Amino acid sequence: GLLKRIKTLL
Ligand SMILES: CCCCCCCCCCCCOP(=O)([O-])OCC[N+](C)(C)C
Ligand SMILES: CCCCCCCCCCCCOP(=O)([O-])OCC[N+](C)(C)C
Ligand SMILES: CCCCCCCCCCCCOP(=O)([O-])OCC[N+](C)(C)C
Ligand SMILES: CCCCCCCCCCCCOP(=O)([O-])OCC[N+](C)(C)C
Ligand SMILES: CCCCCCCCCCCCOP(=O)([O-])OCC[N+](C)(C)C
Ligand SMILES: CCCCCCCCCCCCOP(=O)([O-])OCC[N+](C)(C)C
Ligand SMILES: CCCCCCCCCCCCOP(=O)([O-])OCC[N+](C)(C)C
Ligand SMILES: CCCCCCCCCCCCOP(=O)([O-])OCC[N+](C)(C)C
Ligand SMILES: CCCCCCCCCCCCOP(=O)([O-])OCC[N+](C)(C)C
Ligand SMILES: CCCCCCCCCCCCOP(=O)([O-])OCC[N+](C)(C)C
Repeated sequence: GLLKRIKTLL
């Protein structure tokens, strides 16, 4: 989901 993409970004 969308928050998993943030974990990737970081
Ligand atoms: C990240 C969405 C937060 C809700 C507010 C935005 C509403 C519009 C987008 C809704 C997208 C659907 O998300 P989902 O696959 O059910 O997300 C599950 C997230 N957790 C694993 C942390 C429970
Ligand atoms: C902000 C919350 C509003 C709630 C309004 C009442 C329920 C509406 C249910 C239908 C919601 C339909 O869209 P969704 O599957 O979530 O879109 C996901 C969009 N992305 C793929 C870009 C993450
Ligand atoms: C308070 C809650 C209100 C509802 C919030 C819903 C947020 C949904 C965000 C969905 C973002 C999807 O972006 P994406 O497809 O990965 O971007 C692609 C970008 N380029 C074209 C430049 C490559
Ligand atoms: C306007 C408000 C925007 C809110 C955006 C929320 C995004 C949430 C993303 C939540 C990701 C959780 O990752 P985590 O495993 O706890 O991260 C660990 C990070 N370090 C390795 C540096 C300690
Ligand atoms: C942006 C915040 C989204 C919160 C969504 C919670 C939905 C329930 C998911 C199941 C419980 C997840 O484990 P928790 O208890 O959160 O422990 C993990 C805490 N960190 C992420 C900081 C490592
Ligand atoms: C607009 C800015 C948006 C920023 C979004 C940030 C998302 C990531 C949040 C990560 C939260 C990290 O918490 P922490 O320091 O390890 O918790 C310390 C307290 N406890 C030990 C009780 C859990
Ligand atoms: C002040 C607020 C600024 C908000 C910025 C929001 C945009 C974040 C964009 C994603 C950042 C991570 O990009 P990346 O996947 O590692 O690089 C490729 C990125 N493009 C495909 C778009 C070229
Ligand atoms: C207008 C609203 C704009 C909101 C923009 C919010 C952006 C929040 C960004 C939060 C960044 C958290 O950094 P972090 O996990 O420690 O970094 C990764 C660190 N390592 C490389 C060592 C793993
Ligand atoms: C892990 C990333 C956390 C932030 C996420 C939100 C922003 C993503 C868009 C990419 C931001 C890129 O910024 P930058 O021009 O290279 O940095 C400016 C600061 N310095 C001059 C010191 C390098
Ligand atoms: C709507 C679209 C707007 C896009 C705006 C421009 C986004 C530019 C993203 C540039 C991302 C470059 O990431 P990188 O330094 O290779 O990896 C991250 C490395 N750190 C964790 C150390 C910071």
